[PDB]
Amino acid sequence: RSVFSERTEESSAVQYFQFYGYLSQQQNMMQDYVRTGTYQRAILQNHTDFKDKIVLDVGCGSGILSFFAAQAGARKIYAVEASTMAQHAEVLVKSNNLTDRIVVIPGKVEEVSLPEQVDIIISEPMGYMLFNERMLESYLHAKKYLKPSGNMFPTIGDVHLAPFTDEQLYMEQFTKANFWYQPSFHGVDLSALRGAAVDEYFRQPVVDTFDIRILMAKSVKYTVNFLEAKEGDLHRIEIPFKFHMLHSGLVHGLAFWFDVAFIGSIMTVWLSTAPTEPLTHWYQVRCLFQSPLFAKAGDTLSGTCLLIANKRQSYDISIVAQVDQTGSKSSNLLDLKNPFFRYT
Amino acid sequence: RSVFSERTEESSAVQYFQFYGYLSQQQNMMQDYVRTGTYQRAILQNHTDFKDKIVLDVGCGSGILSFFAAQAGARKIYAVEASTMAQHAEVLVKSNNLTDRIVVIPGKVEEVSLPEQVDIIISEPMGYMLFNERMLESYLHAKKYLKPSGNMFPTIGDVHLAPFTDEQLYMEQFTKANFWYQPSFHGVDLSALRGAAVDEYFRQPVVDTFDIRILMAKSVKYTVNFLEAKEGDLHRIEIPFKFHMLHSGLVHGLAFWFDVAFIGSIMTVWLSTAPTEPLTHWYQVRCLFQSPLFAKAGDTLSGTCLLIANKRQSYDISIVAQVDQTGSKSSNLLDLKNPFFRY
Amino acid sequence: RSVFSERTEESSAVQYFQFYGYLSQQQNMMQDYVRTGTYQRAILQNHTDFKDKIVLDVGCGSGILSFFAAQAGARKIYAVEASTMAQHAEVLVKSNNLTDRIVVIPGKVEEVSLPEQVDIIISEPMGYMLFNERMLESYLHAKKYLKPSGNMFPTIGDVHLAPFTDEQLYMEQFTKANFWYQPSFHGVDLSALRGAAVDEYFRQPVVDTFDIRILMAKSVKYTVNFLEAKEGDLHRIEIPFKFHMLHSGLVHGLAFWFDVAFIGSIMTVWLSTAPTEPLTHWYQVRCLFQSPLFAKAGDTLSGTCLLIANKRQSYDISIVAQVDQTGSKSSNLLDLKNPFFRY
Amino acid sequence: RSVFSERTEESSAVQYFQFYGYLSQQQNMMQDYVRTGTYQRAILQNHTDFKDKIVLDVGCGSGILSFFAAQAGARKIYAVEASTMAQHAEVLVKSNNLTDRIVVIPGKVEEVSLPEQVDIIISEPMGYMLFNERMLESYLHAKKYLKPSGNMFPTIGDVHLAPFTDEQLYMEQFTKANFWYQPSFHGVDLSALRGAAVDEYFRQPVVDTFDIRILMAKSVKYTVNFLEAKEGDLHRIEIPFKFHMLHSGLVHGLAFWFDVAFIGSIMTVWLSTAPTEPLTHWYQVRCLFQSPLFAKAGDTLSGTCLLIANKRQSYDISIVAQVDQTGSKSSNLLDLKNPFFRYT
Amino acid sequence: FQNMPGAIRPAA
Amino acid sequence: PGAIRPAA
Amino acid sequence: FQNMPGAIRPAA
Amino acid sequence: QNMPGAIRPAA
Ligand SMILES: *C/C=C/[C@H]1O[C@@H](n2cnc3c(N)ncnc32)[C@H](O)[C@@H]1O
Ligand SMILES: *C/C=C/[C@H]1O[C@@H](n2cnc3c(N)ncnc32)[C@H](O)[C@@H]1O
Ligand SMILES: *C/C=C/[C@H]1O[C@@H](n2cnc3c(N)ncnc32)[C@H](O)[C@@H]1O
Ligand SMILES: *C/C=C/[C@H]1O[C@@H](n2cnc3c(N)ncnc32)[C@H](O)[C@@H]1O
Ligand SMILES: *N1CCC[C@H]1C(N)=O
Ligand SMILES: *N1CCC[C@H]1C(N)=O
Ligand SMILES: *N1CCC[C@H]1C(N)=O
Ligand SMILES: *N1CCC[C@H]1C(N)=O
Repeated sequence: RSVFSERTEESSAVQYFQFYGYLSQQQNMMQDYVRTGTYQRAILQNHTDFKDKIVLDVGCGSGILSFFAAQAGARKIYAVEASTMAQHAEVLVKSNNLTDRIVVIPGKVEEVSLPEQVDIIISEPMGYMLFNERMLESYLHAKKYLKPSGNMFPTIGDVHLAPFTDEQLYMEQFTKANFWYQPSFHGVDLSALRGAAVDEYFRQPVVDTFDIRILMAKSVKYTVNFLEAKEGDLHRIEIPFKFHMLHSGLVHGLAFWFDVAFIGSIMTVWLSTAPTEPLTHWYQVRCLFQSPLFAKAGDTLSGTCLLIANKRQSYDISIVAQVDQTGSKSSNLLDLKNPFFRYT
Repeated sequence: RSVFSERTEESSAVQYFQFYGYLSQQQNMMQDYVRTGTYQRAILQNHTDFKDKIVLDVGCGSGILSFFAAQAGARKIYAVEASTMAQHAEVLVKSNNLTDRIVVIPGKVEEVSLPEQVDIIISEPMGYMLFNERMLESYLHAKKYLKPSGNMFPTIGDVHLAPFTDEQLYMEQFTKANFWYQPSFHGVDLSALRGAAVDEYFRQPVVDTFDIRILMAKSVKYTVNFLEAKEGDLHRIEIPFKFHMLHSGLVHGLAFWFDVAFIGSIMTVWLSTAPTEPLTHWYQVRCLFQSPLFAKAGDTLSGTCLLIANKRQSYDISIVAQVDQTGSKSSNLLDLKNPFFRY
Repeated sequence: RSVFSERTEESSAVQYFQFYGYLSQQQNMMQDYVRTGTYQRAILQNHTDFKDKIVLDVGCGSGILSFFAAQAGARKIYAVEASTMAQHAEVLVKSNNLTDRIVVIPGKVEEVSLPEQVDIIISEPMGYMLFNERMLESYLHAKKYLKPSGNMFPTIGDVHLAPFTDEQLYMEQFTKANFWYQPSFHGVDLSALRGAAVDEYFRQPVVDTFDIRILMAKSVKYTVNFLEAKEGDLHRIEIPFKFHMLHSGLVHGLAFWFDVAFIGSIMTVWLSTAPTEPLTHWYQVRCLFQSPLFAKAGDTLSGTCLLIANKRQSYDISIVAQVDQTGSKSSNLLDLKNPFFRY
Repeated sequence: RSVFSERTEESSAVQYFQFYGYLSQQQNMMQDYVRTGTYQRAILQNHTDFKDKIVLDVGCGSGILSFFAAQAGARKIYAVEASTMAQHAEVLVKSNNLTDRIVVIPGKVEEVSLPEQVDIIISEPMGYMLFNERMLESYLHAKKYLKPSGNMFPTIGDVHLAPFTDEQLYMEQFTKANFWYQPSFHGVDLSALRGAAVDEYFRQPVVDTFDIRILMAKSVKYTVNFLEAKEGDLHRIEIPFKFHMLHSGLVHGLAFWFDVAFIGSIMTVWLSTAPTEPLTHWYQVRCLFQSPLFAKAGDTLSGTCLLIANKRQSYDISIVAQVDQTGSKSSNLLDLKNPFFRYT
Repeated sequence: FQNMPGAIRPAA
Repeated sequence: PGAIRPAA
Repeated sequence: FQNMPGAIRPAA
Repeated sequence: QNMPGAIRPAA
């Protein structure tokens, strides 16, 4: 029994932490130079926020962020990891002669017991589309250990939404589904499942990158302030949007990316997964409308993206959009846990 | 608590049948023309084995094999599928006007009830390296519904093992693990985990295809006769081997592929995943040694490949190999459930 | 008691001068047309620096540089050579009818008695990476015979350092060391020496040439002014560096080459071993890191190259390098006396 | 002070054991599969010569031969090595859990002390042309530790001599030396040193391999019985020969190779460096005559090869030969310590 | 992808 | 397909 | 050759 | 292609 247990199916949690038990997956994230280098930059350039301070690292993995905190002069660093990677973190702590400064605590942050309050919390709780994995709630839950005057790195998270036009991406869904639209696949009529195949492909968010020229409006930003927010703020995330269309064409869906900021005493450092920036292992995410919407340049595309948390450490995505100047409407319902990885 | 439940962790089963609930995965397997076309050839060309017969289809998926049985003249086909795909299969039975001959029984073959014994069981229980998924045990378990002298389609399965040389593959995987050899990654010494990284990377079987020229000895064959075997026989599979090396060079591991035979009353039809045959979605599987063995043409490479079934619907693979002339020895442990899809 | 023997191990000097007693080795250096042609150019183009002057040739070998000084009109040339090649130089002086101008004085320049102070010293004291052989110290020592108005040929030396990327070279060396990673070489576990093997192989500087496109930043330059320097200046050589990386990628080590200038009265003549210039028997030299450093274009790679002279007529090289932006640090120790001649 | 130091100049010994302190040079010999494999077959297939016996390993290097002796069941193995490689052999003994059976004794076998006599001596004392390195004398010297009726692996050594014709190898000496025969090399007349250059090249034995069809007569064999020979027997080695020419042509020199035999209780195993056998890192050795000798098939080429040990751990080679039917005579003096490696 | 923990059957 | 974080 | 301990200058 | 100091030839 715990906050984490109450909101997570056991079978999903098993798979989740088994994935993170692989050194090859730590390696995958560590080799993202944008990710790793930016975190190091944020921590070292704000050394005054760590010098002689007590630090909590939520989901430390192999422990890299704790080592960066140590490089910045932290007095003691509590590194919490629930996967079997905690085992390998301890090895690195000992081999790096930092047992006196880094204490690895295996287990879920919602279930471990820290001996004292901390001055600052560090973590990388961002999944793709920011909210996937539902680790932001564990990050916010860790604030029970934060001194009232404490900080958090990252301090805020911004998710960005923008309409896009990708005719080929849209038509690709039916090309795949039309496999079932044949009267004699080895003598079998498959056409009765074509509609089910279509619906299946449209429930999948598309994880990949794209040229920024497919965007047709300035993004809408939904900010999460990690210093102010509660866990409950992420169970239901309603993002209203009203896009001012910069280009005329067919809008096939919404594109998602996110930024996080490390607001330190000396400076603020930004880690962005935007399509205008170097690509990261988060890539970007696109959710198609079931039907495109024609929008003239200067029209307004209004609607709501509703993220409903589920017990599979992810969200169900409800998107409703319409062009105000025409009343043309579309929507879609997507399962963020099972996206289509389209990058080549 | 069924036989399936006792040998499978719930977490594995949920993910397992979730994968097969996707129409896109059915499309994936169905579009493998070697696989689907070879099954239709086995069934239709052996139509006398199906005409007016009672059939059991284990893991029918969308039902494609039931339809082949129907085309071959089957009287009644019980098609058992445990994933949600069973609902889609029912739709296809209705839309193809075969409700009088194909009866979808949703559920695990270890748990469902059939109204009568069957003359023949059809199924596709082969995972990659054949044994992955542990569905061969479900296939064998289904024989409780098989009449005396009933047939099995496929009837037998052959696993093939052969040593290979492939420096590129070996250095590809070794290079990945050597990331954890860095003594100063952003100022951090990772070298203490180099051993663990090597272990982790080399217990991943490599799924892809290769040129037959990398093979250094005639393959050893291990046969499972489905008509005879009990599911208990697949809990601990021991495959001794004694290769006679045809070429000199480094042995980086063993390669695996499999053939199944459809021994029907009209003709035997083979479905092979060998590197000499057209490629299938099963590809081939290779298990690397952490350090290769040097062998001379004429030497003998001896050892044992031991497959121990686990509760994640897979096998933990133990390979011990030895160059008899020099005593050079290599042992590896591989996790068949978590391979490296390299194609 | 001589300066030479105080700083040189007997066994090293015996091997050193044996190497230079072979006519095949003189031929090898002499057939390097860039080397020989550039020396003759520097001397003849500055003939006024030699006309009617007294010359000392330090380590004359077969005497070629002494003959160049005679062509330029030198009045008297003392040619000092410590190897048995001195006897062959004597023969060439007589067969060329230059007994009235070239006086061969066999022995070490630290030990011979020169009859007279000289106006200019000529020599080829450069080893690979410039500093190997520690002959620069003999060249500077000989200034005890140099007039206050005297000159030195060569007059200055520039050693250049630049970071390079060469995955092939790195893997080539690391593959050799990995022999000692085998757990069962003929049934014997060698892995306990894998660390010592990597140290040994990467202790070897790599002598060969390379394409300039592997260089990742503008070179740093360390200058030795032979007219001004003292012997002791070369016992501990400290070369700090701060490279501004022009390309992203792995820095596998630092590449070395050297230029010398003959600063005459008429013109300055350069002899360069840079990879942008025609190849010489000095080639270039590369010191490998045991683990490369990742750098992005725009990052700074700073550190120190420290050469400590040893009693084997060479240097122990210490190289520490650090990617300032990430703190990725690399340190290596190299034995300049025993390199890998890769060409 | 010791037998070794009195026959070896310090400068030679220093360089000699520095070369053998390199793991790369152990690796060079270990990777010769003919060499390493034959030693293992000789020891394991004569396992009764080793089971529960006391063994001395002279010049063990990394210790591989000692490990083979252990694989064969030796009770105790004294592994003597004078280079710094002894330190690495000790590590390998520890890491192979053989500290109770293999004792590494660092030092020259002429100088170390052994606690007891042994039943068998194993060693690889062969240099190129067999006799280079003068390590055979250390191998014979070690018999002061051998019980009466003890054995030695290798037991005997055969050096083979045969005349060869190789016109191109001979002419190549003058092509190289004729560099000096020019009147104006950068203005300098070099011609006076041409003769000295020729002499220098002819003093070099040639280490490489060759087609067996260049041999013009059946080989003559000189045998060293390691069980009977004394150190002093190797200071002056006279090898008379009377070759009965099988082919007519110009004899340009003598070719050298060697075999050793491991005469065990179960069987005899042969290690051969002959040109009829797979190539080894010893290759073969050829010594040119200063002038070729014409001989017809059926003529006899008689003479002597005289090897005189020197303090540089090698031999000065004196060869004189004459065609009996014509009186045509040639000779040469060679420095075995400085060969020309011609293999490509 | 070095780990596809849920891919039971390889892509054709 | 069980991949929580995409491959970089 | 990996170690030429007596080679002072490289071959041209 | 001289081998000064190389006691054993390269294999
Ligand atoms: C995206 C990064 C995930 C890392 O954090 C760990 N992690 C996730 N969720 C938790 C909880 N609740 N407690 C501790 N550690 C957690 C993942 O295992 C991964 O290393
Ligand atoms: C390789 C194909 C597997 C198909 O068979 C289904 N399946 C696996 N295991 C069972 C059991 N025990 N009962 C019924 N169906 C099963 C898979 O869902 C897939 O369609
Ligand atoms: C790189 C060229 C070396 C030549 O100079 C000779 N040599 C080296 N060191 C000395 C000393 N101390 N005195 C006289 N000659 C020296 C070498 O023998 C070679 O010819
Ligand atoms: C050809 C192999 C030589 C090995 O034996 C070692 N070695 C030479 N000479 C001696 C003596 N007198 N005592 C002990 N070890 C010796 C070489 O160092 C090499 O490993
Ligand atoms: N899947 C199965 C054979 C390779 C791949 C394809 N391209 O069809
Ligand atoms: N992974 C994340 C960005 C693309 C890919 C790479 N090349 O690193
Ligand atoms: N030696 C110096 C330049 C390369 C080599 C040659 N072939 O001359
Ligand atoms: N070294 C010894 C025989 C030739 C050479 C090789 N190729 O191994």
